[PDB]
Amino acid sequence: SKVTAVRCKKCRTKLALSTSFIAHDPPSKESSEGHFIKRAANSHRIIDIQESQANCSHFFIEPLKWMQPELQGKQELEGKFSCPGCSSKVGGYNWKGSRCSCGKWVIPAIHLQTSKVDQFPLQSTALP
Amino acid sequence: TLLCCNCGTPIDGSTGLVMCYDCIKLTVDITQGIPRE
Amino acid sequence: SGNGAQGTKFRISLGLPVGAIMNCADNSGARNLYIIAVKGSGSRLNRLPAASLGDMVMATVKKGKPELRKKVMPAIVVRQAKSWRRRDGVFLYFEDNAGVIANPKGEMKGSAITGPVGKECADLWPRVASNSGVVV
Amino acid sequence: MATRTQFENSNEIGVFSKLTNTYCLVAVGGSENFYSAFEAELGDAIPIVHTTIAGTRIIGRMTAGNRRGLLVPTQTTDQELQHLRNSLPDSVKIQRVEERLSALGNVICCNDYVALVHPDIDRETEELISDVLGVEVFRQTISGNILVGSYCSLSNQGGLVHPQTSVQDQEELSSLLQVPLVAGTVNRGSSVVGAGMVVNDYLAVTGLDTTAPELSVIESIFRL
Amino acid sequence: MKVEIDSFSGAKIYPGRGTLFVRGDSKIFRFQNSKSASLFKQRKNPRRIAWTVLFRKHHK
RNA sequence: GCGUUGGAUUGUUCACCCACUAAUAGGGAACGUGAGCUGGGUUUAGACCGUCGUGAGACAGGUUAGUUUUACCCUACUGAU
Ligand SMILES: [Zn+2]
Ligand SMILES: [Zn+2]
Ligand SMILES: [Zn+2]
Repeated sequence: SKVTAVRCKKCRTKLALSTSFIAHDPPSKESSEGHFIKRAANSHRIIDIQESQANCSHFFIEPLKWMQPELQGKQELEGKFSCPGCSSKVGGYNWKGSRCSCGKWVIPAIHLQTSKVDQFPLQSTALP
Repeated sequence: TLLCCNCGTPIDGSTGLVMCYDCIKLTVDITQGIPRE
Repeated sequence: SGNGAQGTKFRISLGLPVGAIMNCADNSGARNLYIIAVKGSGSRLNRLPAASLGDMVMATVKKGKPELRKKVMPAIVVRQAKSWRRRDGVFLYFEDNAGVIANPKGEMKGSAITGPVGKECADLWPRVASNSGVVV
Repeated sequence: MATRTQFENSNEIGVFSKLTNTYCLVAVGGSENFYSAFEAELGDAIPIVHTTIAGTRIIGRMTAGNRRGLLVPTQTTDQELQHLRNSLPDSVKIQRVEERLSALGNVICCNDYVALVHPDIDRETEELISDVLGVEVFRQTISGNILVGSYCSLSNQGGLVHPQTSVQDQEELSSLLQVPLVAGTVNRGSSVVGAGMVVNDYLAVTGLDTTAPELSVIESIFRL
Repeated sequence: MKVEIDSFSGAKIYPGRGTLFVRGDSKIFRFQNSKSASLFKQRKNPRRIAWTVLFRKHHK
C-alpha cells in the first residue's frame, strides 16, 4: 500500500504522516480484557459489564517535533493537546494509561483521536 | 455517479437513495425501541 | 417550539386553530393538511390551540398519495389568511392558508414550494428558505 | 480550502452567506467562529460584508451575485443597499431586480461565465442578468428540480449537483456549463447542496457535520 | 423610510396605514384603506371607479 | 407561592387511546354547586323485544318517546348615595 497522512477536521493543517499506527492486536476476549472493568470501592468488586466496541476509534503515534516544546514546557502527568493553528482539541498526553477506544493497557505512548480528525492519502486522488 | 459519504467507496444510482447498503445495514436502525424477549 | 427552528419569532396573529385544513404547498404528494396540534403551545382551559405563520404543527394528510395519509406528521405553516402586523407597520395577508410537510428537525420532505412564502416563515427555517421561489 | 462552520447551530452555510471571487457576504448572527471561518482563511482581496436584505438573515438565498455584479431582490431597502455600496469594490454593480421570484439565489445558479436559470423567470430578467454580469444564461432544470441555485453549487473549476441527477443529465449540464460536475451530497446527506455549502475558486466552506468522503469529493472537483 | 402608493386608487400610503395583500399568482397589492381594499375584493375596476388616479388619467 | 390542557367513543363518575406541554398530582367544601343551567342517565303514565307466569302482570334486562315553577322580602356579596 501507499503512504498516508492524518490531519485535523474544521482546520486545514497537516498533523502527522505514515510509518506509525501499530495495530497492537485489539481482541483477546477471555473474561476481562474485552470488558470495561470498573472496580468498586472495596473487595475488587466489578459492577459494570460493558462489552468493548469493534471499531478502533484512536490513532497511536510517536512523539513529534511539534510535540517537543509542549513536552518540554510545564510537564505534568496527564493533560490535553491541540493544533497550533487552531484551538480544537485532538486528545491528551499520558504515560500511565489512556488505554485505547478498544481498551487495553499499553506501553507509554501518545494517542490521537479520530473524532474531529481525518486521514488522507499523500499522493493524488483516484479521480472517480 | 455518486459516493456513499459514510464509507465512501460504492457508486450508487440516481433512483432516490442514501449511503451504502452495508452502511444502512450496520449504522442505520429502524427497529430500535423494542424488547426482544 | 424550538424544534430545529433557527431563531425566535415575533407574535404573529394566530391565524388557524386545530381542525383547520390548510393546503399543502410543496410537491410531497399531499394536497391538504389537517392541523391536529401546534408544537410549543400554552395550555389554557377551553382555549383550543392555534397556529400562526412559521409555526411547526402536527398534522394529517386528508387527500392524495395513500402512502402519506392515516399518519401524524409535522408540518410548517408557510401562508395564512389572517391579517397580521409586521413591526415595520404593514398589515398583510395571503389568499389561502398553506403548510409544508417537514421532519421534526425542520428539514422538508418535498423539493419545491409552489406559491409565495412569508418572510417570517422563510427566515425561521433555513430549509424552507432553500425550497421557496417567491418570498412574500 | 475545506472549512466547516455553523451559523448559529445550522449547517446551511449557503443560506446565510454568499461567497464569490470578488467579495463575500455574511449575515449578522454573532458566532465569531462563523466569521473566523472566512476571515482566518481570507486575505483582504475580498471584503467580508455583514448585511441583511429585506431584514432577512437568509441572504445567500436571496442574493444571486457574480464576481462583477450583485442582484438583490425587489424587497430590499435603500439603506441596506447603501451599506452594500459603501463597503464593496466598484468593479461590481449592485442592481436591484424587480421581477417576481424573490429568492434570487434559489432561482439563479451562476459563476463567472455561465448562469443556470430557473425556467419560469421573467423574460426581462435574463437580459438584465447578461447586462450586469456579462454572462449568458441557460434556462434548464438541474433534474426536474426547478430550483437550480440550491440543488447545484457551481464554481469555475468544478460543479456539484444533488444525487438524483441522472447520468444523461450530467452530460447536458457539463456540455452547457463547460465544467465537469459530480452528483454528491453535503451535511450528513442533505441533498440541498447549493445551500448546504458555499464555494470560491480557492475556498469551500461546508457545514460542520459534513463527512470526510463528502469533503474529499468537494475539494477534488472544486479545485479542478 | 419610503412612502408607497395604493394599488387601486393611487393614494400615497404612509407607514402604518392600510393593508398589503399577496395574491396567489405572487403579485403584491397595497391598499390605503378598507374602502379601496373592499372595492378590490368586489372585482371592481379602478378605470371605472371615478375618484382614483386612474379615472382622472384616463379621462385626462 | 404559582400552574396543572386540546380531543375520538361513552349519559357516564370511572376507564381507554391520540396529541401538545414544564406538567397534564391527589382531594375537600350537604359525595361544593338545578328560584345557576342542561336533562344525556335514572324514576310515573305510551309502545316493542327477550326470558318468566295459566293470567293480570314482573325484570335491579335491552330500546324509543316523555311540562324542570317563584325572588319584589332578610342577610351575604357587588357597586351607589
Ligand atoms: Zn485545527
Ligand atoms: Zn484498539
Ligand atoms: Zn457505505
